[PDB]
Amino acid sequence: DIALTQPASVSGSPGQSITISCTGTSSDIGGYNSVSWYQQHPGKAPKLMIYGVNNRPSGVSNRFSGSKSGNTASLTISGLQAEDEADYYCSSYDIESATPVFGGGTKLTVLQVELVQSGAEVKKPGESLKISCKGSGYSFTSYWIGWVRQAPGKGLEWMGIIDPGDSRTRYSPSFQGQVTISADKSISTAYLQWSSLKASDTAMYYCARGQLYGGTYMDGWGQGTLVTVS
Amino acid sequence: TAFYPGYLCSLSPEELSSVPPSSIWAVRPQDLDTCDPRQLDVLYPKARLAFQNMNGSEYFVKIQSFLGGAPTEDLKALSQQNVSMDLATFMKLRTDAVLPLTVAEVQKLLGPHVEGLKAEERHRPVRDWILRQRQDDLDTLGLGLQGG
Amino acid sequence: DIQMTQSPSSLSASVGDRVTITCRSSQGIGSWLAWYQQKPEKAPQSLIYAASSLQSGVPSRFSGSGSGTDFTLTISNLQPEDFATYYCQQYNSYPLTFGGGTKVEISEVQLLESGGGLVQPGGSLRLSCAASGLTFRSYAMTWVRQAPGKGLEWVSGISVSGGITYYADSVKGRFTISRDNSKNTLYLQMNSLRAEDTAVYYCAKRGAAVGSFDYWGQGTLVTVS
Repeated sequence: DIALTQPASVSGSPGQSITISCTGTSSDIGGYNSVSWYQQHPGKAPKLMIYGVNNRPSGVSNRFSGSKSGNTASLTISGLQAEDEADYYCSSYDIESATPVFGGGTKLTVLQVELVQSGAEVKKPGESLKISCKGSGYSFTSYWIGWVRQAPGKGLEWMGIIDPGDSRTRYSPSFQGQVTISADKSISTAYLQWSSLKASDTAMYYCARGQLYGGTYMDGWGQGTLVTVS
Repeated sequence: TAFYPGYLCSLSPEELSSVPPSSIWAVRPQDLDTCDPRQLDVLYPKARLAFQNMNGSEYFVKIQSFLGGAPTEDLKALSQQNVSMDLATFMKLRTDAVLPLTVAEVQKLLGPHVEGLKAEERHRPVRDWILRQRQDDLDTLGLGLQGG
Repeated sequence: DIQMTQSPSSLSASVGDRVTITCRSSQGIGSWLAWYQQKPEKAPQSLIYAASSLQSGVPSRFSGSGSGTDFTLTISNLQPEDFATYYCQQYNSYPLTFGGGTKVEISEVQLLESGGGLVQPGGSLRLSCAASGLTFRSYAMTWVRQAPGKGLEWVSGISVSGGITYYADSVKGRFTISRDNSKNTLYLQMNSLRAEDTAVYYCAKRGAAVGSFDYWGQGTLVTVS
């Protein structure tokens, strides 16, 4: 779900510093270390740049840094490069609904771990669908699986989360009773499922692995499954 | 404010110090979903004191969700009390806490769940542990574990 | 000896049905329990180890639950290939013991037993088992037998190294288990054979030194009299 506010756009020349702000409440951003940042380039899955306010996963330059003050987190990019041109999303954990939330996204203009999802799907309204996502190179039960959708030209939304250990499952308020998320521990596979598709279900669907702490710390991402309904 | 399940792990390690060990019995596994390693380090010792009058199967069921913050000594002590820890719990243990365990101690910890250790031989905690063990000691488990 | 009791003993169902089989132990066995499927005129196959862990290849519609003395095998959405006899087994302590079985009515590894046949009472016979498609050297092995109309009885086991052997009381001093790793072969030397030693003798690999039987051979028939 989208419950955090970011500016639509931010601009800077190469070498300059820019700051993207992310505003929530005491029951998301306000919570201990409860902000992470995702970079999305055109046609690619989201990439974890920062978790826990200012932690960088290995293979992310020191040019990316984050801070938090009350209900406002901020991502600073120093020494801007052309490569930094992308959409940036903050995420937190909404303690009220007990699910991850995303910001609306900011467009920046410059002047072992493998998840494999099913191939693309072409369906008619009213048909069944089950998308799959197979994890490998890590203990499947040690990490939460998340499902994210982005409708074409729109932002990221968390649909739900599942603990593959005990199949304990929580959906975002807006996706409660619209969709079914499940896991088969024995074949390291997570599932997303519709009884009856509508035209509005047309979107890219991503599975991700990680922890719910650090504002939702999802460092592993599938390539995505395109679902077209007409 | 405090009526929500994510409340406990919304508090910093510093704030979590004041939580009274007499509360820990009411803390459900759901409440620890959003707790980082630095927070489990503070909650585990409070779980240790709150449940220390209990033994064996009854103790393990209560401490299970807190073992993320357990040091080596406490895992060694746990292996002696023929507790049968499942592989999913073992895979969530911190690497530093598992590495110094012996082949004998890991086999006593997992009991019949040791049979599933071959499938995890490449994955985070077990891989690190296997790389520090003599191949001749691994051979006795009868799993065909490799890389000692 | 720990006693394992299964209910029901017999059961008739249809494709789609849920089937519930109970297993009760005379003592606490923690989670040291396995479930096995045996189809008509075929060798048993591993379903469950450690009470609830699915064996690789086994459909999700099989699930085991319980611990201590109370265990359950639930078969969701019963399929025609599920027509079989289901055995539980404790491996908490020797002798390893099976339940009497539940009749339900509606491989990368190869183990080949040989040397079965007719023997005179007080006579001798050596069973062989050729293992392939695995590192034979690195696994513990056992012999299990099935009297013609009856259930499964554990006979003997050998450690990875071959240093430690275990026997059922009914065969101690008469039967000897050994291994030749260079021939990938498990042996059972059987002396002073009695009418009650008549059975299909199965070769089985252990999933671990202390684990379930994860692979079985097709078996070899021994008759005495």
